[PDB]
Amino acid sequence: TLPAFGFAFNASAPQFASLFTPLLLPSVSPNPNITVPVINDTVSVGDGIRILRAGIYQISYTLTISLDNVPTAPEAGRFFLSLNTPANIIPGSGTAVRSNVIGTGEVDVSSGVILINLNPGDLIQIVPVELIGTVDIRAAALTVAQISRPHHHHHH
Amino acid sequence: TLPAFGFAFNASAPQFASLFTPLLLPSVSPNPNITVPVINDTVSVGDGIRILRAGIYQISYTLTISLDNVPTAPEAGRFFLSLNTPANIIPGSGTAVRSNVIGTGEVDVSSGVILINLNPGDLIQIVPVELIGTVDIRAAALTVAQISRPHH
Amino acid sequence: TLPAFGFAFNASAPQFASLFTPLLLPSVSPNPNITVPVINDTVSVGDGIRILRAGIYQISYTLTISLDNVPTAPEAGRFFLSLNTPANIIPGSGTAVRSNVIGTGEVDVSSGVILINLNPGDLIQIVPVELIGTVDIRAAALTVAQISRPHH
Ligand SMILES: [Au+]
Ligand SMILES: [Au+]
Ligand SMILES: [Au+]
Ligand SMILES: [Au+]
Ligand SMILES: [Au+]
Ligand SMILES: [Au+]
Ligand SMILES: [Au+]
Ligand SMILES: [Au+]
Ligand SMILES: [Au+]
Ligand SMILES: [Au+]
Ligand SMILES: [Au+]
Ligand SMILES: [Au+]
Ligand SMILES: [Au+]
Ligand SMILES: [Ca+2]
Ligand SMILES: [Mg+2]
Ligand SMILES: [Mg+2]
Repeated sequence: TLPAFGFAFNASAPQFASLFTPLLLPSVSPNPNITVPVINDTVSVGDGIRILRAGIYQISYTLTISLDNVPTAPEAGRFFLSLNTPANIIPGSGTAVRSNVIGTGEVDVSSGVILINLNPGDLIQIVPVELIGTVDIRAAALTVAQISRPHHHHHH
Repeated sequence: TLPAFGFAFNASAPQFASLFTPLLLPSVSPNPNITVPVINDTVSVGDGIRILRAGIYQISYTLTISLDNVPTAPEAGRFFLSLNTPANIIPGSGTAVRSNVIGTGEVDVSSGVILINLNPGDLIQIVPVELIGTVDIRAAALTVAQISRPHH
Repeated sequence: TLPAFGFAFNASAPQFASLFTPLLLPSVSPNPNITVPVINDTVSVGDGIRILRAGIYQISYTLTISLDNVPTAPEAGRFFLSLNTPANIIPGSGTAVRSNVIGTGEVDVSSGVILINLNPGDLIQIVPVELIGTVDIRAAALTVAQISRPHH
């Protein structure tokens, strides 16, 4: 039997960040040649990944932000991964972008890899928790993969 | 059997970086609702993770640093994962913050994922290897997960 | 019997970035104490990892760039993972360094972790897609690890 996993991403539909509003992740099919859903025993709900199987899971994400200091400066954001509800942020999952010294252009940020116990129905999402100016998100991607079955629970 | 793994983090207790001093990682329970230790056949020793089972592992870490160019400027830090001793740095595990490159404010960094053979008693730690100014670490997290039993 | 994996890296030989030129990754043994190739059912070809076994994989990379030397005023570099051909860039695999100051030392970037269905003969490489000024790459590492046998 296969590990549970999913990969949901945006590489085509820019979005403006909004405080505690999960980022839109409309695609699950990253292979440009053999284009198939990279999903097993998870569900992509358009703005995140829902867990169906209890277990220990690695979760992580990336964003691309277009920085131009327009219409206002500076343009800055802080993002986390959330469990179930947007304010329910997960430690270790911070990313941050600021236009103050980098200047202009697309900037890419990547979270670390968090290991966390998840249960059926758990919803993982990327949420902005602080914003200054208009944050133009040109790409985002959420990665969920099952490291192991529960290590203290028979079914959990 | 169950893959060996550990997640050791600090989200509660800011620390100043000191050269070749492992970062403090007091917590192992990241889920804010069902709070349980994310530890199987590893030990969280308080400033890193000790390997109890030989195998291939994926190792990675994160840091949050507060840059403000006070009391000295610029503020800069370079960090790497260490094996057993702080001088024994692991390739591909490097992170950096430089206030003259990225500007002041809170910055998050993340290492790549390192695939490495590890043996019982191996201690994985996050160490600063270069510090300019007083480097204020607001958060840190270390990730260790077995991907395979020893291939050879 | 064991998951397919490869770790190919450069900790030793600096290279200049060129547009759509895969980075050189000459080493497969990261453990400084017990130096063994971290390779199982993949091939390190010198500038990437070739897949031999169909499956779902996690792929990611890291680079270190030196802003020392490089007198050029603005320096910027954007990189992706490519599938088979350098122009065939994989979504979610972006990295970027953009500095308006030099002499600031080394800075590290890390991609996210992409989950992707790969087939035998597939070649994963790190490619520069945008370069402003001269980009001195002082280190690079590519991580390939199988997550699952094919699911459909
Ligand atoms: Au499983
Ligand atoms: Au987009
Ligand atoms: Au939906
Ligand atoms: Au559990
Ligand atoms: Au437990
Ligand atoms: Au195992
Ligand atoms: Au930077
Ligand atoms: Au902290
Ligand atoms: Au081995
Ligand atoms: Au190098
Ligand atoms: Au200048
Ligand atoms: Au500096
Ligand atoms: Au497939
Ligand atoms: Ca990363
Ligand atoms: Mg703008
Ligand atoms: Mg300060």
